[PDB]
Amino acid sequence: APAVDTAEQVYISSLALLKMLKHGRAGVPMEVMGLMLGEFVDDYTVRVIDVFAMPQSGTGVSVEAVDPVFQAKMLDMLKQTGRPEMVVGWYHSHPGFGCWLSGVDINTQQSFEALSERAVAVVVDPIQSVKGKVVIDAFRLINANMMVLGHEPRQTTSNLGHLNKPSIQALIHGLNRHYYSITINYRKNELEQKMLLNLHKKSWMEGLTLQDYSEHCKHNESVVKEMLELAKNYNKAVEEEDKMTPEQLAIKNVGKQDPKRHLEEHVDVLMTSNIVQCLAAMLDTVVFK
Amino acid sequence: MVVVYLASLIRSVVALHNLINNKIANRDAEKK
Amino acid sequence: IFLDDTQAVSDILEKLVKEDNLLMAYQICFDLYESASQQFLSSVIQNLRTVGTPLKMIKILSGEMAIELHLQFLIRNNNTDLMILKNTKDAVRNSVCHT
Repeated sequence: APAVDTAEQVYISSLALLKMLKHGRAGVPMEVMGLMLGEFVDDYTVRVIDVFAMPQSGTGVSVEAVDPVFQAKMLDMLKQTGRPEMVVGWYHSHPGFGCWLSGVDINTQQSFEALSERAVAVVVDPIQSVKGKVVIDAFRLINANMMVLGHEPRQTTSNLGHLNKPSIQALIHGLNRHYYSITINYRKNELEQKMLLNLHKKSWMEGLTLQDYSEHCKHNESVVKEMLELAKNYNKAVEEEDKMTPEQLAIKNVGKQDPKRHLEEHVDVLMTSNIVQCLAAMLDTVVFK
Repeated sequence: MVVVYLASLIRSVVALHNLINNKIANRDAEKK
Repeated sequence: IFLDDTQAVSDILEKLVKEDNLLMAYQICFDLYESASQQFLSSVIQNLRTVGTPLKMIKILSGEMAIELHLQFLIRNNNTDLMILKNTKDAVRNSVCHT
């Protein structure tokens, strides 16, 4: 008798995530929105193949902005391209607080829920993401009807479970009025990883590319000058280091942290550039000749 | 290297001492 | 159980039955049940009937008899409580907790 109607953990592909990060980033401080297109298969996997933004909101994520007309217009085009996909849900950005929906935004969310139950709402914070998986949650709408049914525990079931974190006021308020939180996990294929990496032609070529001989000599001499400074501290540190922990001994008989370490880093950078250039130089001269 | 060795020498005294303490405890028991 | 040759097993029981050491034949079958794969124990049953090894071996290898044997330890020294079932209705929401 009962149905499913649960929020499944959302599989976001590599291109779709980048499109959401880019949409938001240009889009903020203004609240903006756009749609998510994908295919849902099984009762566990929704894959977000692609997204595009369906005209960006003004003040609030307004109920005016949700447009069946634009949604319809875009959808028939896709059919002609020979990629017919369905709206899996929709995403929006809030810079207000991490993982929070606005008051206007919950009403807007309801239009998508009526269309498909598997409509999801993704909050993107470009302000507070410097890993870009961080401060993104998938959410689901809480109506009066949803709370009476007990749809909210029903969502945690069928996946790994996920609650938000950013800000104290936004977590209590959001949880009660605005949403229930559910999980996003990521699948990106090996081809997606290969394109992600940015193989680049000059990037590898530099490794062989020979730097000036005078420049190595000059550098060798400069590097020695840093060690000289460290060398006064280093002569004093070495006299007594007859107990345990080198760092304590070194600070105690003068020389902040490790005078040995500083000295070593200084040679390593010079040695690294000189060593590779010599390896490269001998090789190129013989090969080209 | 030299620093870890000076410490290593100090560790040696405790580590030797443990094998002898056991000896002394075994003997106090057998002698009563 | 390591060899996993059904023909080897049938031969040990046959010799112990012919000697009229039925008990001995019997022990190997209960010992075998615990460790072995079920597929492997099934093949033995077909082979034993045919040699004319007694019917007794067949029941234990089936794995129907073994459940009942466990029951006396569990049933005698059985802990139960109603209280957890009730805790989940009253305290917390039911779906995640309920399973």
